[PDB]
Amino acid sequence: ALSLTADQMVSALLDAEPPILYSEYDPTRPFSEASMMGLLTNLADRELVHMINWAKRVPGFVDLTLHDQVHLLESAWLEILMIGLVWRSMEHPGKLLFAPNLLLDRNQGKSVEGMVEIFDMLLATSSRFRMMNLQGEEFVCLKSIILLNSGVYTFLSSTLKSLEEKDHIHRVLDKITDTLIHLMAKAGLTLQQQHQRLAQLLLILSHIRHMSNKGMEHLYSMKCKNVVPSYDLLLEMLDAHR
Amino acid sequence: ALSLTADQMVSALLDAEPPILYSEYDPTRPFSEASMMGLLTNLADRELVHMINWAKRVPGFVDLTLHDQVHLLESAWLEILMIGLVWRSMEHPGKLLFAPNLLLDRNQGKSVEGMVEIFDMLLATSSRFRMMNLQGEEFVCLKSIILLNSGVYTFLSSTLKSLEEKDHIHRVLDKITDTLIHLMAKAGLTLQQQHQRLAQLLLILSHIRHMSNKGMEHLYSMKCKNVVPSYDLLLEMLDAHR
Ligand SMILES: CC(C)CN1[C@H](c2ccc(/C=C/C(=O)O)cc2)c2ccc(O)cc2C[C@H]1C
Ligand SMILES: CC(C)CN1[C@H](c2ccc(/C=C/C(=O)O)cc2)c2ccc(O)cc2C[C@H]1C
Repeated sequence: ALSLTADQMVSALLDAEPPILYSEYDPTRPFSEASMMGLLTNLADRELVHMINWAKRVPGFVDLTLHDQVHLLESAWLEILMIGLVWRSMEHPGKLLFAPNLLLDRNQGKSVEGMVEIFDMLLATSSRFRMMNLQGEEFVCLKSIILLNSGVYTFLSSTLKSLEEKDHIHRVLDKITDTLIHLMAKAGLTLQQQHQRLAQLLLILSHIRHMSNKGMEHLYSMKCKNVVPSYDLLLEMLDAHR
Repeated sequence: ALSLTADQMVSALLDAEPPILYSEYDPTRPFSEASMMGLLTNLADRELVHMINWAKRVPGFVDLTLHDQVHLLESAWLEILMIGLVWRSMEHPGKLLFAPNLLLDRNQGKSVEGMVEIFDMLLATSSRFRMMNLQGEEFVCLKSIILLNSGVYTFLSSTLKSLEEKDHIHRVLDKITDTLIHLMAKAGLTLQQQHQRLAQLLLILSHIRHMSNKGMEHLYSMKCKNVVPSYDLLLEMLDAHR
């Protein structure tokens, strides 16, 4: 992973991309009946399985301990769903493309208490992606940065292994930074523009964290064992045999 | 503000720095009695007043509308308190320097339910600042970035004025990015190191957002009118006469 060139990093990440999933509802049946939160939860459930497979294909990620892999995914999974959603929605002003068969506006979010506020923040992020003209190659870099960065400050351990793990994570993040800069330099941007755009992109990740926190508050308020993937479920999914 | 050189931006920010405040408790009296949350709340109350004055001195900030100034401070105030705390604590491993007369360890945080988790995240951030050898000039740049960036995606308005306000904010943020790079180039870092360090610094701001969200959850759970500064209080403090 640390021996990869920028071009090789980009190719690895593009190759790792998960598929765009469809919502599971009967399109011949009335929409009034189906539960929006039910549809959204089922979609998120299925997306998480593909996210596990994607994660294992991000350079450097499988170099980490299983425990640390689980910690990183536990911290990042909702941010990763959200940046994916915002990316898919970028060319659909005023709408969130949850799936190709589930394109929702802010008014449709009003059916669930607290959801319109979340819809609005996500729509504003999609708007920002449009204003910056975010590219696919940049998007995959950002998504990988979220995976590696979101949980790296909360390991709460300074065993020798943990010190080594944190060092490796920051080395991989540095490679992704190099890659973003390389993509921008290729696009013809000046050195000033390169640094400015790097900062603009990384600063949006703070807003994505914020959205995830507001989202997790909503989910935890549901007070449900079938909501939020547990440590054990994530561990089970990541702890694969050969 | 947009005509400022990097050196002039740095000088303005260093000059704008608020003072380090002391905790209000009788040092001749027993510590067992005073309320940790009481002490922390009183400190935060007084720090916020100085934060208002600091904010007005960040280049570009008073160019914005009063409403937008209030929105930005409403979004950022706890992040700003937290980055200040982490900076003050950087050279005190295992401790949080709330004030020069109030240096607390994680065990002291245990007196309040939910506080040790917050103490731990803040201590880990201070640790990271140490690992990176964060400089004072870099710190003031980051704090100003938090002020301008934290609320810029949640204006939820596309009046002509709001479009102009968001454009100006991003122009000022670009200047601060230029300034950070200039500070790093001065320090002798290579172009690769410059971009890498810029990214490392901006990525910590996502963790600071996370901490603020966990903090605001704690404060809102207190269910108290004397906790969390209202829109009106912030408006009153910012809406100064001449
Ligand atoms: C309140 C927010 C968290 C709602 N989010 C849903 C979403 C809905 C339910 C879950 C529940 C998952 C679970 O219970 O395991 C997760 C996300 C969702 C679903 C798929 C997706 O691409 C993105 C998002 C982001 C927001 C809308
Ligand atoms: C649960 C966290 C939010 C606790 N934080 C306190 C803090 C305590 C009380 C308030 C309440 C303010 C209010 O009620 O207006 C704010 C921050 C604090 C105080 C001063 C300061 O430098 C930083 C911090 C950050 C964390 C420890």
